[PDB]
Amino acid sequence: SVIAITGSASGIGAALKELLARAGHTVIGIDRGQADIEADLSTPGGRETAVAAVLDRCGGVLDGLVCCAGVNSGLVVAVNYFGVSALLDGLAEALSRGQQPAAVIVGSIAATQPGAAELPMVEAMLAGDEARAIELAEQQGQTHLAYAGSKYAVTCLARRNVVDWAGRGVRLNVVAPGVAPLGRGSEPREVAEAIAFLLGPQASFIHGSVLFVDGGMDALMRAKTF
Amino acid sequence: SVIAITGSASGIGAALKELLARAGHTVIGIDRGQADIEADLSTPGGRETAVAAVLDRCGGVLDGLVCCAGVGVTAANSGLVVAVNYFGVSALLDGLAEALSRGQQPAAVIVGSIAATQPGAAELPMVEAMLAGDEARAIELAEQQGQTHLAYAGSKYAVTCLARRNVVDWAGRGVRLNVVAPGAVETPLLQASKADPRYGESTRRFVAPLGRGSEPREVAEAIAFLLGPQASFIHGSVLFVDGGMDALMRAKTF
Ligand SMILES: NC(=O)C1=CN([C@@H]2O[C@H](COP(=O)(O)OP(=O)(O)OC[C@H]3O[C@@H](n4cnc5c(N)ncnc54)[C@H](O)[C@@H]3O)[C@@H](O)[C@H]2O)C=CC1
Repeated sequence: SVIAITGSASGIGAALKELLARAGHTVIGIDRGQADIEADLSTPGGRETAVAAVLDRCGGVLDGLVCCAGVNSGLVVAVNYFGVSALLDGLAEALSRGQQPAAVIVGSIAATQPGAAELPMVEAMLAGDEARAIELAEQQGQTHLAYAGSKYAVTCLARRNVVDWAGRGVRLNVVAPGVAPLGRGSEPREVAEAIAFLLGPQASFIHGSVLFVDGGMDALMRAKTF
Repeated sequence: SVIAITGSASGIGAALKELLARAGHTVIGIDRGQADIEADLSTPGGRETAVAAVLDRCGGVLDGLVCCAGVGVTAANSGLVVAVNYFGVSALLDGLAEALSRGQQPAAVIVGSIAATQPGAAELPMVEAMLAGDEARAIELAEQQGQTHLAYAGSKYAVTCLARRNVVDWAGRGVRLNVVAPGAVETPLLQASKADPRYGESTRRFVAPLGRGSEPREVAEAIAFLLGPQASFIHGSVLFVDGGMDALMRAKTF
């Protein structure tokens, strides 16, 4: 499979890149630097450039997409929400043309922060109004609030488009990485393994799911919420 | 590794038994019949038999346990639904916890249901009795509630909560425990619901976004993943395997 990965140059994206390469897949890496495709996903121009470059590289046909790129509050909203949505939307056609195509967004357990759902930022993001979402985040003035709000919104975005993606024949799921009950934090490779699972043919009936990979933390803190 | 599977004689459990066996694992099947271990998981006595028999077969060391035995809305009565879907799971987890703790990279999976997310399921009285472990009370409440679908949703809700509530105890034993929550899957259980006078329309009313039901093997693959070392940091999670149904019906819940 030919799989595009944003944030391929560090952390989870880099671990996934390595994992998939070792497993025999072809990886198109997209990141700010040290990548096949170097682009700034915080701007519409960077997103446009990255989408065109991916399409060129894969000949308009793509088997997988993983959005891992993430990071003032305006920048947080621009990268973590709109840098994901522009890439998903820009590459949806190419994915629809691929072989058992699937995509994964790397969310965060911060998406479950109490009150995130009610942040004005969030409505603007889900409406697709970037200028208004950035303005709202900047007047809120807390980067960590923008982080939680963007992760909440991007997780909602995945689920809300479950019908559109099904219609294209492309699965779309979220991985929500996380002391946890398991007594440690995760290695980037462990998150990468969950992503690779969701991308692959073993997950052929999994669509619109949010898979927590957090050593039990969400179960401990939100037992009743599922 | 050595993995016990309740409900191995049919549907999802049968698919998983085949999948694991082909991958080289030793599978210990438990079912009403047509299994290594024949036991009725709807009574304390049957569960006791099953646990003792599993321990004997694995030498008191287990690397995997999958609680897949269950009944749906065409079961005999609401009491039976609770006895099997909740207590047939919990008693096997209780009884085999020590054996699992002794295994290598051990892990367990409960097969839940998207029915767990039915509105109002959380507030069904029978749910409290299940989580308290009071089987006689849960069965009485289930019977009084009057409808197998409520016992089905209640039992699936409760057993999912159980997995999450006990997250720390399982971590302390070094054993991961997760739930798989299927939407419709093209076994004999689904066919029975589809043809039922009372619940058929309900069952056939809406299809998942993927436009089809799951094949049992697709659910088995998700279970096998959660059992294995590539899921080493996944614990207390509920993995929906439903072709988009839950995302469609509860888009903002996670
Ligand atoms: N088929 C579906 O659409 C869905 C199924 N599920 C769950 O998946 C699990 C497996 O169901 P399926 O494979 O579809 O059904 P199935 O009927 O094909 O298999 C269930 C197996 O459990 C065994 N079992 C039932 N009661 C038992 C008892 N008292 N003692 C020992 N074994 C017993 C049965 O004999 C059967 O072999 C069940 O927990 C069910 O609730 C969840 C969502 C959807």
